[PDB]
Amino acid sequence: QVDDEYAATSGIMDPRIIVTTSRDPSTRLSQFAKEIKLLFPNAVRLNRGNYVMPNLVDACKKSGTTDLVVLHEHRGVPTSLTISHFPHGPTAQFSLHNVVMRHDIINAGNQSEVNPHLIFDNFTTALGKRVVCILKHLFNAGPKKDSERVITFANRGDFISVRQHVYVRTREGVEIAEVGPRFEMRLFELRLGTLENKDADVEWQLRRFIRTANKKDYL
Amino acid sequence: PVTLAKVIKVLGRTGSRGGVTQVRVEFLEDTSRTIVRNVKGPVRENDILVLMESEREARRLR
Amino acid sequence: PYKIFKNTAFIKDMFSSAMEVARFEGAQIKTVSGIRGEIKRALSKPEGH
Amino acid sequence: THKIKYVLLNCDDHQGLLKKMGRDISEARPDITHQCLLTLLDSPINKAGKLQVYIQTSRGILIEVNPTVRIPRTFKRFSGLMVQLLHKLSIRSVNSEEKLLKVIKNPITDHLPTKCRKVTLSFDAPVIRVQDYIEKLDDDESI
Amino acid sequence: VVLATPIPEEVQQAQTEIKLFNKWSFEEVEVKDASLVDYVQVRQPIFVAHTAGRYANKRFRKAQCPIIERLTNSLMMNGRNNGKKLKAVRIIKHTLDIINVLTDQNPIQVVVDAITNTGPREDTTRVRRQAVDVSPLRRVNQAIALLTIGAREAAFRNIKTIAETLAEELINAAKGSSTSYAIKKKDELERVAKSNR
Amino acid sequence: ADVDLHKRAGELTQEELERIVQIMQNPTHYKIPAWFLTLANNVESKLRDDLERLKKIR
Amino acid sequence: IPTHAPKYEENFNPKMKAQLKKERKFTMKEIRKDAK
Amino acid sequence: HDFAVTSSTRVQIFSSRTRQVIKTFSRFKDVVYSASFRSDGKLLCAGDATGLVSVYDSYNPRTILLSINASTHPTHVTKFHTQDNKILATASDDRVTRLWDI
Amino acid sequence: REEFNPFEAVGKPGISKQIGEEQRKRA
Amino acid sequence: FDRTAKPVPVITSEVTESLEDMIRRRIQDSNFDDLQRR
Amino acid sequence: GVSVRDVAAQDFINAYASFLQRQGKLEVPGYVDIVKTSSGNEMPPQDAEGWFYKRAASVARHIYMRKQVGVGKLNKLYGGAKPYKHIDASGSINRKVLQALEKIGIVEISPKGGRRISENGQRDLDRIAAQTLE
Amino acid sequence: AVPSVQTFGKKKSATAVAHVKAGKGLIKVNGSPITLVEPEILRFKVYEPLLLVGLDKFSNIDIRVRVTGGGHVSQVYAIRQAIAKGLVAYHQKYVDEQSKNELKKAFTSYDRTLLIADSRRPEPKKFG
RNA sequence: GGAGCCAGCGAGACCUUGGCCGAGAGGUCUUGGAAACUCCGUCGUGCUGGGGAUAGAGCAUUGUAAUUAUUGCUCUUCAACGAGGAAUUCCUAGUAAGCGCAAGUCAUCAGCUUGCGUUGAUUACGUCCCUGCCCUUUC
Ligand SMILES: [Mg+2]
Ligand SMILES: [Mg+2]
Ligand SMILES: [Mg+2]
Ligand SMILES: [Mg+2]
Ligand SMILES: [Mg+2]
Repeated sequence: QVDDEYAATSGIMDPRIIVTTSRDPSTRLSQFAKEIKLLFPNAVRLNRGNYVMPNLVDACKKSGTTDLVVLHEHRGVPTSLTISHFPHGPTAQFSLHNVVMRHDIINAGNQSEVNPHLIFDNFTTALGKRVVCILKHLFNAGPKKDSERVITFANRGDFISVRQHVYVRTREGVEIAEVGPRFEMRLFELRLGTLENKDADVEWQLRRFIRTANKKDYL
Repeated sequence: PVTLAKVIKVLGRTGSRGGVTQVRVEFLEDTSRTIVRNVKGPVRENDILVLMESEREARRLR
Repeated sequence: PYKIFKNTAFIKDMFSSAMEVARFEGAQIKTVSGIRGEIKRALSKPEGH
Repeated sequence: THKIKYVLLNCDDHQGLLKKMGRDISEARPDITHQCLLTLLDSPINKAGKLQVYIQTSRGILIEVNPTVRIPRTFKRFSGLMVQLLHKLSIRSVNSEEKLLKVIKNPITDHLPTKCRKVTLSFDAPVIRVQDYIEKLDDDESI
Repeated sequence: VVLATPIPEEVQQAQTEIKLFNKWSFEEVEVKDASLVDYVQVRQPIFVAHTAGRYANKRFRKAQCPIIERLTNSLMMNGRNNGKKLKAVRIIKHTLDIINVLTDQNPIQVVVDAITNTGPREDTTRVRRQAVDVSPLRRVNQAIALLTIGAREAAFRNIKTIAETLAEELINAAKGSSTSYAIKKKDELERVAKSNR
Repeated sequence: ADVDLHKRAGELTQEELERIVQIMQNPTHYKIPAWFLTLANNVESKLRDDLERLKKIR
Repeated sequence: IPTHAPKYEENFNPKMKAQLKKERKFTMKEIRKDAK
Repeated sequence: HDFAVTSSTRVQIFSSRTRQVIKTFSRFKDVVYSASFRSDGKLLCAGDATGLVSVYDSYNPRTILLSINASTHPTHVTKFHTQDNKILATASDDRVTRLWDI
Repeated sequence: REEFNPFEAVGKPGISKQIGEEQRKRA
Repeated sequence: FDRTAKPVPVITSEVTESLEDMIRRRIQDSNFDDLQRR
Repeated sequence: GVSVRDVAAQDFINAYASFLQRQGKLEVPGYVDIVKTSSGNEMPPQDAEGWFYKRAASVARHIYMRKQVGVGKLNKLYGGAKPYKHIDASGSINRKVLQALEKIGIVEISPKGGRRISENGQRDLDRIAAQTLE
Repeated sequence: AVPSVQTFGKKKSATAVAHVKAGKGLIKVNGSPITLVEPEILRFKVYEPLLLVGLDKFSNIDIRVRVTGGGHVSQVYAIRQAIAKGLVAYHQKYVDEQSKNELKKAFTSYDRTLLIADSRRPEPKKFG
């Protein structure tokens, strides 16, 4: 069933999400941080100016936050994403590839912030179920049946493709219009504890140099 | 000379334009006399304000 | 190797120019001891490192 | 300017291309602008250093013409100068001491003098003697 | 009573009365316009501009800020000087010395005179433009901004240093002469508002 | 030269200026320390040849 | 007032070691995409 | 009661007790022609061959408090009025002795 | 269907990396 | 020569079409893996 | 009763530097006037006549406050920023200063390396600490 | 043994340890007098306790303060906090309770930050 | 140019405290395994004592066997750059911004990533008027 950390609050209370960045973020990571906020309906953007990690987690817990999102970059290119579940974990770290922001589209327009429909594809292994559990509870429970906004997490060889679309039910099918952003996200670390606790036990780690790392699939 | 007025009440739900606050002020010269005015900058109760004109009555500026 | 920082290291004499490194980015490498590694990125200075 | 090489778009030289751009070629004559600056720049008032020249391109680009400049008389060379100013935003002297032509920030008024009189050329307007107009006008201000 | 630290007589005179930089008394300083009172604060004496106060907490604590400190904070702009308050304090000290020399009146009094004079009483808002009044806090903020900007731009590439140009700007504003850049901008704003009144 | 540095260049008296000339022309005599006093085209062609071969791969 | 001629190229373009660097970058850049 | 000497392009202030220079005023570009103090002594005025007359705060070389160009000709004499502080008198080779105010 | 895929509203230049790969695929 | 790691996946037009098919294809059947109030 | 630490940092250095120049027994190498004291520096010291004595004066304390001094610490102590490298002060001058001071007897070779403030020198320092006060 | 007390004053990373013992009014910071504390503009700040309670009380004690960490301003605040806490602790330990009460009273009347550590805690104004 | 000075993060032969040389870079002989900033001084609105590109001559390091490159130091040479159009991105307290220090701990990063500390502000902190996103009408 739903994990113990999520079992108490699964389908009872809506989540409270905090999205932040590393110290002295470049400009783009600021915009990219926003697009993550707009992706999660109950997310709020906070500036990490001189904030210290034990101070950040403790301050967020006091305010009642459910999850924290911290983002990293390299020359303004989003490189990593980490999600920490309060009060005692787990903490999942993610690596971003082929990131394409919505500011990077001309005349795109504004997002619809209705509670979105969710699709989780090709998640089979037990670890696959765990990561799905982590990602599912970022969003509100009970999206409206006629909600036009859909978010999909598609697992293709441990590279989860994230897409955002809006659909219109036609007389002879559906037509989906992508809103973005596009980015591929892969798990490489999962710890039983908050992100601050570097000594927290590791539930799972990605072995990158194992000879079968070339062809090993975990999700 | 420009007349003086100390704010006594900051009005709310007045529909004023962004950056404008409609307030009620009482003249220092005559405490009983009160006038409603518009403030472009910050303002509270008990602070004192310059009225170049003491006759105009505030209107909602949308 | 000519510099070592824990897991990460810089290596020399494998390649004459950075052109050669980029062709072999991400390739499998291992030491005589048998520790396995990966070609991460070509260093701008000096050539081939 | 437009790549063919970027050439100062001319009313006669490039008629088809301006048709492709959709802009009417009748208002594509930089020669009139060139002639004005020639007589303007070579006027005694400029040489006496009591005249500065502003150019507002129809697209919305404002250009500074330093009074010190000496443009080429031939229009072909002048077109060579104009394409570059639009691209580099500036022009530097042969001896590299002062920037002769510089594009700048709109509106004009901030560059205009603090106390100044403004007039336009209207054929319909009443005819006035420029000498009388300047004579009756003040001294601290500017025209 | 015998202690390791001896107290100079100047420190005793300071104990008698608090004076800015141990040189200027706030006792005789008054704001001419009764309205700018309670927004132009000179009642609390301070030896030095640095106070480490929290004035951005509530909207209005900046009103309670000493005006000398306000000018000092407004000085250190343009990025290269951001966070450099103590150099600004030195600049203000030299500026008060210059103002005292050029005019025997109290340079604090000159500063309050200038900030009162250059405060735009009427302005415009885009609808074209429509004329509206100005609140005293906006007046004082705009006055400090205009004075500091004028002093900065005047000496940016001039043989004059920041201190002396600031002193000249303050003196001209206090006199009300049009030579002051802030006076020109205030007059132009009021004229534009009158045109659209 | 034993010439005060705060001085302007105009004021100089004759003897000190002559001394300065002697200092410059005779540094070693007054103990001035000594310490105070195609292939690229071939590489371009080779890079072009490698580029052409690289095109040949494709 | 002084008069000074403008400096310009008759046909503007929107040492050899420097070109070697740019052609390296273009040649450099292509290599990863094949390697990838 | 420190005394000022006008020499070459500089003005030097000597300590009475130490009998040695304590302040050196070298901003003056051409020959300096005066170092007169005001009655208070907090100011000192000076003249230059260029005709520009400069006013400095005594014991503070750095700040130019008042800089006035009296004339194109040299200004040899600059004297503060003894009775009145604000007025400063300047004499020049133009043969007009302008009376300036701070 | 084709019109409303801006990544392939229009994107900034350089977003999509289709041209290289199809050319690599041809090779 | 050998590689240690997975190559980063590439979003070709065919990949988008295959992905976009599944996104459309699901919606006919209304099969959305969603959290629901418990 | 008077000590070096009892005196303001700048005041005595000017006083003691005057004493060394007035004494005339401090050996000064010829190359003082041609050196910049650090690679990061751009020009030689402006006070050519007295800077070494002042250099001697500053060194003469930092042995007083800290018993052990070596040339390496003085180089880092007087070093400064130049990306920044933080080059240390030139080693040659400090070594000569240490040798120059101990010739007068202000300092001497300490045990386990470094220089010790000599019992004569510390007394000498405590003096020029005094006349600054009086 | 000689009566003595120890106290700590902290501001940001600056920490000052003050030892207060029976003595003849000798106050030192980092082996230097309180009169030479730098910056001089903020010297009056470090003078705040000694001037507030009167100099006579210190005349019968020696105070030695060692400061490490933080910047100049933070170090000044650490020194003043440590000196005040040491004086109060010495009066409590070896002097009558009325003296410590009066010290604390006039003290907190002037500035509470001198005894109670002031932490400029980051505050998330943005909700959540 | 002098003089004065304050941090917190961080531990897998090679590192080192200390002595002696050299102007520096850098050598040689031995022992154990911070800046920004403050005070006083020089210059002075001059592409100037700002700028340090390119170029020449030297003094050294690292390999390797070449007169091959490599990384530093000294002197001389002294360029573009004079505050940035059309447009455009972000931002509310230890926040913007400046400043340096440390580790590269299986993803990413090699003058880039992360962390650490130091200096430290102006304006706004009310409004749905415009824009946009929502909720209610068991109207
Ligand atoms: Mg940084
Ligand atoms: Mg970063
Ligand atoms: Mg310095
Ligand atoms: Mg920053
Ligand atoms: Mg708000």
